[PDB]
Amino acid sequence: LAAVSVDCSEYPKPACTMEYRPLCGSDNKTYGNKCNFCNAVVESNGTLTLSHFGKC
Amino acid sequence: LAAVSVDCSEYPKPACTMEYRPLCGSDNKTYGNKCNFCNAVVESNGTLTLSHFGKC
Repeated sequence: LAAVSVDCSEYPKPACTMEYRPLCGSDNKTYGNKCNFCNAVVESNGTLTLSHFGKC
Repeated sequence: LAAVSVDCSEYPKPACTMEYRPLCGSDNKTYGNKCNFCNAVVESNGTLTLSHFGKC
């Protein structure tokens, strides 16, 4: 429909610095920040997606 | 599928200024603007999403 999304295209970033803004993956883990989230979302291939913004 | 989305990643913004562009959350409330929407979308953890662009 409409949605509220994270863009992960220009990830993975080897080096990247990121207040504190966590995410909560499919997996029920709280991803520190977006660079933590979207890299693992590439190194996951499919078995990670965003269950929501914030901590779990 | 395809969708028309709002990116909330680099929220919450403590200070932020935002014409007038409302959103309409899951909850059937009209969120003044995007900074109003995406902060509450973090401080909601999951129980807020976008039902559509515009006022309700």
